[PDB]
Order: sequence, then C-alpha cells, then structure tokens
Amino acid sequence: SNIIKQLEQEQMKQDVPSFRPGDTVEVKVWVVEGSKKRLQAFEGVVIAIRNRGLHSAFTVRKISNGEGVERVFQTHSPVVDSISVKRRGAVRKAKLYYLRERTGKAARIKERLN
Amino acid sequence: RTSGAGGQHVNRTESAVRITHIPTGIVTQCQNDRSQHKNKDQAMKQMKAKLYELEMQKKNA
Amino acid sequence: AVQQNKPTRSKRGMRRSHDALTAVTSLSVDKTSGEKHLRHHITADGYYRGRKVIAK
Amino acid sequence: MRHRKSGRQLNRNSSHRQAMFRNMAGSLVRHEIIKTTLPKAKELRRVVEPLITLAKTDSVANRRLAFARTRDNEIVAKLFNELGPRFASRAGGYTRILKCGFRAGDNAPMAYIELVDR
Amino acid sequence: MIGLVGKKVGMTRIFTEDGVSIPVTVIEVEANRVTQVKDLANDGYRAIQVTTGAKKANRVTKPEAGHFAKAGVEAGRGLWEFRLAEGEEFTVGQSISVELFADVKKVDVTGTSKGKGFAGTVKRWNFRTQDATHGNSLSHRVPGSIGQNQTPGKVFKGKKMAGQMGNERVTVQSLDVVRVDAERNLLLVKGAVPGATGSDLIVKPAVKA
Amino acid sequence: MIQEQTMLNVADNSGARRVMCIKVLGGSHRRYAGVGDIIKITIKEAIPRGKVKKGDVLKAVVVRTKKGVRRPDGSVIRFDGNACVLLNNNSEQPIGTRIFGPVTRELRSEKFMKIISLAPEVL
RNA sequence: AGGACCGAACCGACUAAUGUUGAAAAAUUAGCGGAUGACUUGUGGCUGGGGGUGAAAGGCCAAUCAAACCGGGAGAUAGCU
RNA sequence: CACAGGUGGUCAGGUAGAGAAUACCAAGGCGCUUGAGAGAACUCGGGUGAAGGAACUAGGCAAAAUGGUGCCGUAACUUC
RNA sequence: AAUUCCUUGUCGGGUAAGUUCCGACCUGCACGAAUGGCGUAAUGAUGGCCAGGCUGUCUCCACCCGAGACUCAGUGAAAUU
RNA sequence: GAUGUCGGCUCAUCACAUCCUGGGGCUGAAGUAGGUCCCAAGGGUAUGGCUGUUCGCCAUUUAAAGUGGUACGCGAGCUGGGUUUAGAACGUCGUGAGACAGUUCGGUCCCUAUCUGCCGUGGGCGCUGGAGAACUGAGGGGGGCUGCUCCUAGUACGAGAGGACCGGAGUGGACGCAUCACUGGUGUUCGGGUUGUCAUGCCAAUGGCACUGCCCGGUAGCUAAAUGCGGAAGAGAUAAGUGCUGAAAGCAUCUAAGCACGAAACUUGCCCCGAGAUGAGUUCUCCCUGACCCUUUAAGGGUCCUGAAGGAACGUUGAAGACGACGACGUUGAUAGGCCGGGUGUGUAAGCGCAGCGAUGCGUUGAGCUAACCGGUACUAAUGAACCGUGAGGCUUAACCU
Ligand SMILES: [K+]
Ligand SMILES: [K+]
Ligand SMILES: [K+]
Ligand SMILES: [K+]
Ligand SMILES: [K+]
Ligand SMILES: [K+]
Ligand SMILES: [K+]
Ligand SMILES: [K+]
Ligand SMILES: [K+]
Ligand SMILES: [K+]
Ligand SMILES: [K+]
Ligand SMILES: [K+]
Ligand SMILES: [K+]
Ligand SMILES: [K+]
Ligand SMILES: [K+]
Ligand SMILES: [K+]
Ligand SMILES: [K+]
Ligand SMILES: [K+]
Ligand SMILES: [K+]
Ligand SMILES: [K+]
Ligand SMILES: [K+]
Ligand SMILES: [K+]
Ligand SMILES: [K+]
Ligand SMILES: [K+]
Ligand SMILES: [Mg+2]
Ligand SMILES: [Mg+2]
Ligand SMILES: [Mg+2]
Ligand SMILES: [Mg+2]
Ligand SMILES: [Mg+2]
Ligand SMILES: [Mg+2]
Ligand SMILES: [Mg+2]
Ligand SMILES: [Mg+2]
Ligand SMILES: [Mg+2]
Ligand SMILES: [Mg+2]
Ligand SMILES: [Mg+2]
Ligand SMILES: [Mg+2]
Ligand SMILES: [Mg+2]
Ligand SMILES: [Mg+2]
Ligand SMILES: [Mg+2]
Ligand SMILES: [Mg+2]
Ligand SMILES: [Mg+2]
Ligand SMILES: [Mg+2]
Ligand SMILES: [Mg+2]
Ligand SMILES: [Mg+2]
Ligand SMILES: [Mg+2]
Ligand SMILES: [Mg+2]
Ligand SMILES: [Mg+2]
Ligand SMILES: [Mg+2]
Ligand SMILES: [Mg+2]
Ligand SMILES: [Mg+2]
Ligand SMILES: [Mg+2]
Ligand SMILES: [Mg+2]
Ligand SMILES: [Mg+2]
Ligand SMILES: [Mg+2]
Ligand SMILES: [Mg+2]
Ligand SMILES: [Mg+2]
Ligand SMILES: [Mg+2]
Ligand SMILES: [Mg+2]
Ligand SMILES: [Mg+2]
Ligand SMILES: [Mg+2]
Ligand SMILES: [Mg+2]
Ligand SMILES: [Mg+2]
Ligand SMILES: [Mg+2]
Ligand SMILES: [Mg+2]
Ligand SMILES: [Mg+2]
Ligand SMILES: [Mg+2]
Ligand SMILES: [Mg+2]
Ligand SMILES: [Mg+2]
Ligand SMILES: [Mg+2]
Ligand SMILES: [Mg+2]
Ligand SMILES: [Mg+2]
Ligand SMILES: [Mg+2]
Ligand SMILES: [Mg+2]
Ligand SMILES: [Mg+2]
Ligand SMILES: [Mg+2]
Ligand SMILES: [Mg+2]
Ligand SMILES: [Mg+2]
Ligand SMILES: [Mg+2]
Ligand SMILES: [Mg+2]
Ligand SMILES: [Mg+2]
Ligand SMILES: [Mg+2]
Ligand SMILES: [Mg+2]
Ligand SMILES: [Mg+2]
Ligand SMILES: [Mg+2]
Ligand SMILES: [Mg+2]
Ligand SMILES: [Mg+2]
Ligand SMILES: [Mg+2]
Ligand SMILES: [Mg+2]
Ligand SMILES: [Mg+2]
Ligand SMILES: [Mg+2]
Ligand SMILES: [Mg+2]
Repeated sequence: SNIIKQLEQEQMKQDVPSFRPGDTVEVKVWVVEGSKKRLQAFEGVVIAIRNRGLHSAFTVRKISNGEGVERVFQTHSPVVDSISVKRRGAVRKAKLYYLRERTGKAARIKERLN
Repeated sequence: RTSGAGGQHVNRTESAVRITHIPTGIVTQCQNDRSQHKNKDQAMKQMKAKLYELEMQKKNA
Repeated sequence: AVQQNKPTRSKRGMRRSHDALTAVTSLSVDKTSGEKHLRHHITADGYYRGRKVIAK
Repeated sequence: MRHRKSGRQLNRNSSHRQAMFRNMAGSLVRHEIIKTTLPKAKELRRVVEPLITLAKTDSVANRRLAFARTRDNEIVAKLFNELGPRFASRAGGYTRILKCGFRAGDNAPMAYIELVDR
Repeated sequence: MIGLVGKKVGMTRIFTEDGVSIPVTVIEVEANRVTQVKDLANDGYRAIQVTTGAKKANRVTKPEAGHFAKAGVEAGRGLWEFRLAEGEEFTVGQSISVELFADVKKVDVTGTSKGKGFAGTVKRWNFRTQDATHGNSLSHRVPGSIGQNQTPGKVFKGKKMAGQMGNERVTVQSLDVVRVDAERNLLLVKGAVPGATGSDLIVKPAVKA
Repeated sequence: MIQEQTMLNVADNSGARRVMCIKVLGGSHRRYAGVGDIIKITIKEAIPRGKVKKGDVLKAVVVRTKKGVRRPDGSVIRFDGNACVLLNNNSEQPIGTRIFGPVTRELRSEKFMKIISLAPEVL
C-alpha cells in the first residue's frame, strides 16, 4: 500500500538510464576482495527486464572466455554502481530468451538506428 | 530364504545357510536340502574342505 | 464394505435428527403493493421495494 | 485453494464460457432486460459493462473492438448509437440485478438483469 | 517484557550500504491503549489488556462499548492480553507505542497462518507420493498403510492424515528487528511472519535470546 | 545443483572431457552440490595423453552451474553448463595446470586459491 | 512379378490405463499387426455328441464342452454334511 | 435396457492434401432425457515445468522423443 | 547351453560397483546328429544385455485446464444383516 | 460353508539385547585412537551395481548406516518380478499318460465403509436469569539430530611422529514451521507471432475450429529449487558412577543416621490445543424493576401487556471455506461489481500518409490492448421491516450490613 510504496520510494535510485531489451550495456559493480574495493565491468546484451519498482531487475548475457554467462542485476542494488548503454539493439520481444540457443553470427542483433 | 522358493512354506522358511570364515574371508553356502540343519552340516563340511584345500594349495605352492 | 449387523430404527432416527428442514424465518411486505415476498426478491406482482420493476 | 482468484468456472470450459457470455451480452443489449441464473448475471456484469464503457467513445477502432467482443453488427450499432449516449454521464453500474425466486425445473436461483435506464 | 499488536502490511527489502538485501516484513504498530489491568488480588495474575485501531460505532455492541467506556478509551478492533513481569506496571487508559521496541534486538511474531483448507497427506505432512506409473492403481497420492495387522487392530491417536491445514495460530521466534519507525508506526522485522496481508500480529520480545 | 548421475564438463587441462557425479560429499542424504562444493566423480571421456584416464575415480570441485549462484543483494549468476575442476582423492588439490572459463567468487577460500589464481576471470 | 514395401477402409488383438454391483456377462481410450492374400466378407448348403470339426489350444460345436442341450430311467446312489 | 458393442450393399460436394488419411466446411442432420452451484482432499483425462536426466523399476512400464518431400550420403554381413 | 546341481564355476570385456549380458575354457550333475547336429542373410507386437536421443520414471514434487467427488432441487439402487 | 503369500512401495508403532550422539568404571588407558563392561531409547540411524530376491558381495558416502516385535506390521492402501492353474520347450525319469526343493519364455490382483478406530469439521443440550468479550490452566500434543572449520593451542602429553580434555565462535547436512521481498515454476481468465480452413457481402480488420491448433512472453494467486526462523540455554529430581562426614565392627567403610555432586533419559523451561476440567473455573461489561386469573396450590398453570441486551435470518462478500463454521460489510456504507487513475505484462494496435512493382518497411507511436494488483470513487446491489431471545432470576446455612 502507501506505506510500502513510501518505504520503497525512499530507497529507489534516481539516475537509472533508459535501456531496452537487446541493448548492449556495461554494468560496473562493486567487487570487494579482502579489504580492497574496486569496480568490475560486466558487458553484454540485455535479454530481460523486470519492471517492479524497487524490485526491478534486468538480465545481461555475455560470452566470457568461451562460456555463456547470464547475470541478473537488481537495478536499485547499491552493488550495481553504474549502468551505461553502449549500443541500442532493435528487437521485437520483451524477453530475448531465444538467444540462449544461438551463437556467433546467429546471435547478432540489429542496431536500433534512431 | 532359498532362491526359487516354491510354496508358502518354502517362501517363509529360512533354509539356505551361508558360512563365512572371518580370518580368511572364504564363504561356503548350501541350500539344496529342505532342512536348515542338513544345509548347515553340508556347508560346514564344505568350509572344512575349503580350509584344508587352502592349506593344500599353500603346500603345493 | 458392508454392515455386519443390521442398524436399528433408533440409529436411523438418530442419523436423521439433522435432516429437518428450516422454514423461512419471516416474509417481507412490499411497501407499495403490500404483498409478502422473500426478502431481497421481487414480489409475484413484479414489485421490489415499492417500485414496479418488471411489467407483467 | 483459490485465494484472490476471479471468474466463475460455471461448470464449463473456457471457450464455452466465452461463447455463452458473448451470446448473453448480445441478448442483454438487444432486449435491455433478461432472466438468467444469479451467478450468470453476476458474471455477465463484468462482460457487458465494459462493452458500454467502450461504446462511450465512438471511433472505428472501438467499433472493431466491440465487434470482436460481440460479433454482431446490430449489437455494435445499438451500443454505439444508443447505449453510449444514454450512459454517457453515468460512471459505471449500467446494469442492475433483481433476484426473482427459483427455477421450476431445477430449483436454480434466478435473477433479472437489466439496464438501469430501461 | 510485554508485546504489541500490529497489522501485517506486506513484505519489502532494505538495501544496506554494503550491498546486502534484507527481506523485511512491515508491521504497522499503531498505539495500543490499555483497557484493563489485571492483578493478583482481583484476577490472580498480572496482565494488561490492550486494544488497537478503530471500530464502527454501530458495530460496537453495548457490552463492548461499556467495557471500553469504563477504561475511557476509544473502541478498537479487538482485545489482547499480555502477561506482566513483576517489574512492569501500567495504568488503564495508558497508550503504548512502537517505541517500546526501540532497544529490542529480536522479536517473536505470532499470527494466524494462511488457510489451505482441507489438505491431503502429501501437502500437509510431506508424505511421499507412490509411483506415478509401473502399474499403480488409483493410489498415487493416497496415504498408504495406516496401521499394523490384528495387533493392535486399531489406528493410533495422532496418526498423520488428511484434514484442515493452516488457519491456525503460529509463532515465529527470534526475528531481527531491522527498523523501528516511531513516526510512521512501523516495525520492520527480518524475514517472513505468519498470516496474510492485513492480518493481526502479536509482536513480543524474543523469549529465547 | 549437481546430483548423482549428473554429467559435467571439465574446466581444467587434466585431460578429462566429461565426468559423472557419483556422490555429493559432505553429509548424510545430501542431495545437491553447488558452486564451491566437492563431489566424487568418475571420468567418462578423456584425451589420449592426459594426466587422468577414463574410468578413474577422484574428486572434483564444482565451479560453474546452470542453476547458478546467488549474491547477498539478490543477484544471480548463471552459466550455460555445469563444469568442475578435478582434484586428488587425498590432497584435494587441482590436478591440471590451467583453468578454462570463468569462475565465481564462491571459491575465494584458502582451499581453492590455486583455482582462483589460475582462473581467466572471476565473477 | 511378389503368401513384396508404406498406409486408410477392412480383418485382427501386442502394451498400458480406465472400467470390475461396468456404458459392456470381454468393452472404451491411446498406441499396435496384416492390409492382392494360406486375405476378407454377404447369402444358402453339409458334417451331430464318444460324434463332428480342429495350420492342434483339449480349441470350437447357440454367453454351456476332458464329452452339448432337452426329455426320460429317476425319488440313480450318497458308510457324507 | 431409449445399452459407448455387433450389423451387408449403394451415393461420394469445397479448400488444403498422394489419399475414401487429416483439419475446416457444403447439402443435410444433430447438442447425445436430469439440472443449478461451488471451485477442498482424493480419483480420472489432459497442459506446462528450474536443475538433473533412468539415479525409477523385475523391466525405460508409461511418458517424452522421432515423423514429410527432394537431394547428398550410407557399415558389418549377405542366400547378391 | 531354453540343457551346468555344485554355481554368483574360473578367466577376459563392458560398469565406480555387473547373481544378468558378451567371448572363452571343459570339470557335459544330466549336449549330440531328421522326437535331427552345427551354422545362417532376411524376417519377428519373440527372450536377454548395451548405447545415443528423449523425457515428471525418478531426486521431489508444483501449478493449471476439464470430468467426478462436495452443496441444492428431482428420481432413486446394491451387496450384507 | 476360504485367516490371501515372498520381496518391493507408502505409512508406521513399540522393545532394548544402544549403531551414532550423552554419562561413567577398568584398561596390557602417555596423547590421538581404541578395547571391554555399566547407565541411558530424546533425537538420528545412506545412495547405488548384480539379482524377483530376503540375504549377500561390491562401489562410494555418513556421526552412525543398530538388533528385534508388530499375522516375519502393512494387497477392503499400491505392486505383482518370485511363487501358484490352464500354453510351450530343454535336461532328466517313465513303455506311456505324465512328472521334477530342475530350468526356461507367456500368463484377469474385486469390493460405493454399516460399526470400532483415526484425521478434520458442525449441530444439540448442559454449565441454574439472559448476553458480549477477555482469560486461567487441569490436562493433551509437538519439538529434542548432528558434521566440519577456527580460537584455546601446535598448548597438555610424547623421544619423535603425532596431538588433546575443559571452554568459546563460525559455518553446513538432514528435518520441521512460516512466507512469497528476491530467484524461479505455473499462470487454457493478459499481450503477441503463426499454419490450415470457414464465416462476418468483399478489401482491410476480426471471430470460430483444429490438444490453449501450434508457439513465444507474462499479472495476481498458489508454489520450491527460493529465504527467514527452530532444535537450545537455564532449573529441579535422578541413573551408572564419584565423594564428605560416619559407626555397626576401637580399624576400615559413599550409608546404617546426616551431607554433596552426577546424563541427549524424567519434571519443567520453548511452540500449539485446551473449562463437556459435568471438579463445566475466573475477570470485565451490557440488558430486562407490568397487571390479572385459576388449580391438585407449587421451582404450578394460565391471561393480557411487554419483546430488552443480544442473536439469528437475509443480502454484498473474504488470502475463510467440501457443507457447516470463522471474518468483513449492509446507505449514518468502500462489502462486491462497475468506473476512474496508476502499475504490470505484451511489444509500436487500428486507420491514415509516405517509400516500394510487390512481399513489406517507415511515420503517426513505446502505440494499442491489458485478469485476479495498488489508490480512489456510491454508479449498481447490499430495504423499512419482520423473526428468536423476556419482564430482576430456587432452597439451606453462614458472614456482614441489618
Ligand atoms: K425437473
Ligand atoms: K457325449
Ligand atoms: K475433420
Ligand atoms: K544337461
Ligand atoms: K521320432
Ligand atoms: K538342417
Ligand atoms: K532379436
Ligand atoms: K555411547
Ligand atoms: K570407555
Ligand atoms: K535412543
Ligand atoms: K542368495
Ligand atoms: K521395525
Ligand atoms: K499372516
Ligand atoms: K482385511
Ligand atoms: K463394532
Ligand atoms: K515469488
Ligand atoms: K508468479
Ligand atoms: K483465422
Ligand atoms: K571416609
Ligand atoms: K465454562
Ligand atoms: K469498488
Ligand atoms: K507501423
Ligand atoms: K499503426
Ligand atoms: K504499453
Ligand atoms: Mg513342486
Ligand atoms: Mg443426513
Ligand atoms: Mg477478490
Ligand atoms: Mg454438474
Ligand atoms: Mg479451442
Ligand atoms: Mg484459504
Ligand atoms: Mg485394474
Ligand atoms: Mg493412475
Ligand atoms: Mg482390544
Ligand atoms: Mg504384403
Ligand atoms: Mg502396412
Ligand atoms: Mg464388418
Ligand atoms: Mg483370433
Ligand atoms: Mg483400438
Ligand atoms: Mg510387415
Ligand atoms: Mg494340455
Ligand atoms: Mg460357447
Ligand atoms: Mg462319458
Ligand atoms: Mg432305477
Ligand atoms: Mg436325489
Ligand atoms: Mg438416451
Ligand atoms: Mg446403440
Ligand atoms: Mg479440479
Ligand atoms: Mg492429474
Ligand atoms: Mg506433457
Ligand atoms: Mg523438468
Ligand atoms: Mg530445462
Ligand atoms: Mg541428456
Ligand atoms: Mg537401476
Ligand atoms: Mg533403486
Ligand atoms: Mg513404451
Ligand atoms: Mg507421445
Ligand atoms: Mg566377470
Ligand atoms: Mg545400466
Ligand atoms: Mg557366455
Ligand atoms: Mg535334444
Ligand atoms: Mg533321432
Ligand atoms: Mg530344429
Ligand atoms: Mg507374423
Ligand atoms: Mg440429491
Ligand atoms: Mg464364515
Ligand atoms: Mg541398557
Ligand atoms: Mg520415553
Ligand atoms: Mg526432556
Ligand atoms: Mg543394497
Ligand atoms: Mg536389475
Ligand atoms: Mg516370529
Ligand atoms: Mg518385517
Ligand atoms: Mg508379513
Ligand atoms: Mg489388510
Ligand atoms: Mg508372475
Ligand atoms: Mg502345461
Ligand atoms: Mg504377452
Ligand atoms: Mg486392489
Ligand atoms: Mg472449517
Ligand atoms: Mg512428546
Ligand atoms: Mg507480489
Ligand atoms: Mg517467470
Ligand atoms: Mg504458458
Ligand atoms: Mg491469445
Ligand atoms: Mg482478407
Ligand atoms: Mg464453426
Ligand atoms: Mg467442425
Ligand atoms: Mg571411622
Ligand atoms: Mg543437541
Ligand atoms: Mg511497460
Ligand atoms: Mg492483431
């Protein structure tokens, strides 16, 4: 209700950039090893977005060192330091789950040139 | 219970006997007879024979 | 499964002790026609709460 | 369990329910008062009233949507030509339900459902 | 210490600055008014009766209305009792706010769990279903055997069978008190508490500790 | 989420290509092994001149799963295959000298420092 | 060409489930085998009981078969209940 | 039995289809002689299912899977 | 061995592990040459074993869609005692 | 004139002759690790290969993979591989029909629960005027498992190798309870793609049917694989055991008098049910303060008048629910629908314009549609009434006012 909505509004971030499924994004997240705290970049295609207010999330898929890796980021998590869109993709679905069966040329996504 | 037991009696009764020699690990087993006592006697005879044969194999070696 | 012994008329009546019907507590009287009807239902003349709802 | 669910199954499958409510909506629009069972009338509210809300605004897209919901041009025309203007000012609740006893054949609870301005 | 009566508002998450998401239950704990105080001389035990919320004037019956008027408090939506330790002392008409939990680390939350209705043995008691194939006849989720043969010739009391599940009083113990918001009458506890949204909860200081 | 009979790929250069989980170690009736868990494996396929032979029984540590791992903030990292790193039965130290593909932070322990150091990428 | 191949009608009946006071005194549903042949089917005929017929299972001979059914000997006999 | 059985012959539209298969229709005929609700367990008949993938079991039973046309290509063995 | 009691014979193969399977051996309880011996391509709703694929068979069940079960109106059995 | 049987499955329940965890004695017990006996039954006590198997062997685990009873528990719960009919064959016996605690391939597992029992859910009356709540707790049930790492400490011990007791912290396995914030499943009630065909006169746009025709997504709800929590600490009395003081028996002696320790067992402590606890308890509050007549004259029956508190019924309903029941609401109202706004999902509707020969693309456009969600809103339906429930509540004896 109003109470939970207020509790979530006071936690939501304010500078989340607009991105759509099919966009290539770079997400810089905080990695804490021992006592040193740095940023690690995860770059890949957004294949799913779950718009749920404070509970919003998005899935990014990349091919790292010959393996396919999907990471689901909570958008308003403090661990997600930054999100940037490196390339705008042109798809027609809200969930690009069919990319999991495609590799190389078959997995290419056309650029949304406007 | 013996294998291929036919009938209520045989299905229920524990007639097959297996004897294991703890020091050696050699095992004998008898289930030919209906009587557990006869099976145990035959298995004891086979166990005695096998221990003697083990000693005989050592002597032959 | 079936009974081993025939149940009695006593046990039959005991079981049927809860089978009694309940009469309608009271009937409502329409403010205009004066007809008795089930509460929250229209009357046999097509009236409800003093208003002729269904003609004929 | 059916926590927070909505919609009466009415001992039918989905396609039969949809067809029956399409026909019943057509009949209610045509005659402006019909006699059905109480559960069917209470479910018919949620089908018919959105049709009138759709008819409130007259456009080609809305007419095609109303045809898709109720495949009869007579019902579509009556909606958009009379019931929209009739119920323009009314917020909702274009229908009322009057319980009317029990059906003789099977003791089913019966109700009239009618348009409120009839 | 005594507890308070609240309402289950829902579930949220709290993001800590070190990147940890804490699942929280939000309990709206408005002021609880003391409607009666019980003592050894008159009742034989020491406890306070409290009420909370508001109620319809035309739905408060005259006995309830008189009971509230003797205390001098507005009619709440119910009455609950809390036993008193020998140090605690309250007075009739006194109001207690969620500030009582300001220095409490863990709480026990009691509520009426969600009702599942008539539940089978598989759901209710985690019985294992029998084989779905391999010749099984009409016995896929049935209990199985329910006793031994002629001895004892009966089914033992407390046998696990199908029946009503849920809709009963359930207490979850030792939940962390994430936040006490006095101005919004909010108690954010870590984890899940029994009951659906809008149900009454009883929050006490943790008895285990 | 690895159990018995699960086939896994090998993320090192020990010579094995496919292994099968035959036991999830570390408890009675234990069902699954996630990332950072030790399992007992048999080797189903190996390269001709590897350090291990087909049919060998040894240990392994699961480094990638399709079920994935969950981070404290609710995030989840998933991979496209189940992959493990082979280990001696006794020392439980890695057999190979190279680690292939990324691993996760869940191996950041004194037990698997060799794997962490040799991994191309840690997530 | 083919006791050839695939596959409907057609003839069958290998598996499972359901049914078992059944919708049915042998079936339904999903599959299954043959489907120009030693095939299948309509109408009519012939073989009769220690007899028929049987690519043979003691199978079939009107829901009856190591000897059909009906009537008779007959109130067989029953140291048995 | 107003019984999900059995019962020989004749007729043979459209679209797709090799087809008398199959899907949807025509001519024509029917909604199957108890209904109304509800939306528990459990039974039946289906749909989908994370990770695993025969570990199930007497047994891969059941289910899942394969499935067309054209072309490329096709092993041991063989009575060719 | 559709034949072997002892017997889960022994050795080899396959499996992490194989009373089953496959190859041998010969100590054939109790094979053997038209109540045929040993082979054998093709065939088989034939028996056993193995693999890939596939999967709710299973870890371990969850949800959903229908027909019953439940309530109301009408009609209205049965075994058993 | 019928008590169905091996193994498996599902579900168990008890014994202790204890497998693990707990406590102890002795040790040919340095430590670690054992051996053996005593106490202890609270909890726990594998998955696979082979076989119909029980058993057993084997592989790999575990703190451990206990031994038993229960019609060798459990087929009106399931299975039907073994066994156990009718077919067939091998070996063997017989001249043969046939036979084999020889083998081999195939081969119908019915029952709508009357009673007891058990799991849940109601109705009636009672509890002594009626009613609405909150309790108390007699009693009953649940739960009770354990690994590994680190500190103590490389300390005690030991020649070394190795390596503690006691105490403390962390993190797991299995199990259980709750919940859906997350991660997921489902989502035939939301959006879209698409195949065949039919129809809406046709085009365009839709609808029907083909398992939701096939698919791709997905709200709410439910849910696990998801994530919170739990087992305890403490107390009392003890078991085996250890003692102090202490005679009988000038010594000795844990015992005879007296006194102290002592375990996952017992009683509590934790959670739940619980006054039909007929021994029906307690507390708070609310309501009812008329007349008359008879009899067999009393805890009697009428007559009129009166009808309270409250309840029930009816209706709108609910994360409540088989039906009951329980909860919310009934105009002095947000109970349900609708409506409005938002959100969510789908993914840029239609129509029109432009480009293209055309399929199609682009613009209008993140457009259109959007279930169960959230916040509002009396537009619709929750009707005035009526119904049940009474009129001051027995006797005896005390205490107090009187
Ligand atoms: K009728
Ligand atoms: K004859
Ligand atoms: K058709
Ligand atoms: K032989
Ligand atoms: K011959
Ligand atoms: K020959
Ligand atoms: K074969
Ligand atoms: K012990
Ligand atoms: K000892
Ligand atoms: K015990
Ligand atoms: K055996
Ligand atoms: K037992
Ligand atoms: K028995
Ligand atoms: K019985
Ligand atoms: K009885
Ligand atoms: K969820
Ligand atoms: K969901
Ligand atoms: K169409
Ligand atoms: K002494
Ligand atoms: K009482
Ligand atoms: K509303
Ligand atoms: K467009
Ligand atoms: K458009
Ligand atoms: K939109
Ligand atoms: Mg015999
Ligand atoms: Mg009755
Ligand atoms: Mg609702
Ligand atoms: Mg019906
Ligand atoms: Mg359909
Ligand atoms: Mg419920
Ligand atoms: Mg059957
Ligand atoms: Mg079944
Ligand atoms: Mg008895
Ligand atoms: Mg042919
Ligand atoms: Mg054919
Ligand atoms: Mg025919
Ligand atoms: Mg035949
Ligand atoms: Mg058929
Ligand atoms: Mg053929
Ligand atoms: Mg014969
Ligand atoms: Mg016959
Ligand atoms: Mg004769
Ligand atoms: Mg005579
Ligand atoms: Mg006679
Ligand atoms: Mg009929
Ligand atoms: Mg017929
Ligand atoms: Mg259903
Ligand atoms: Mg089902
Ligand atoms: Mg399926
Ligand atoms: Mg799956
Ligand atoms: Mg999958
Ligand atoms: Mg696979
Ligand atoms: Mg197996
Ligand atoms: Mg098994
Ligand atoms: Mg099959
Ligand atoms: Mg299939
Ligand atoms: Mg071998
Ligand atoms: Mg195998
Ligand atoms: Mg061989
Ligand atoms: Mg021969
Ligand atoms: Mg001869
Ligand atoms: Mg021959
Ligand atoms: Mg043939
Ligand atoms: Mg009836
Ligand atoms: Mg008898
Ligand atoms: Mg003992
Ligand atoms: Mg006990
Ligand atoms: Mg205890
Ligand atoms: Mg075993
Ligand atoms: Mg086997
Ligand atoms: Mg016995
Ligand atoms: Mg037993
Ligand atoms: Mg038994
Ligand atoms: Mg029984
Ligand atoms: Mg059999
Ligand atoms: Mg025979
Ligand atoms: Mg057969
Ligand atoms: Mg049965
Ligand atoms: Mg109930
Ligand atoms: Mg207990
Ligand atoms: Mg939610
Ligand atoms: Mg999803
Ligand atoms: Mg779906
Ligand atoms: Mg659709
Ligand atoms: Mg067209
Ligand atoms: Mg049609
Ligand atoms: Mg049709
Ligand atoms: Mg002395
Ligand atoms: Mg413990
Ligand atoms: Mg959106
Ligand atoms: Mg469209």
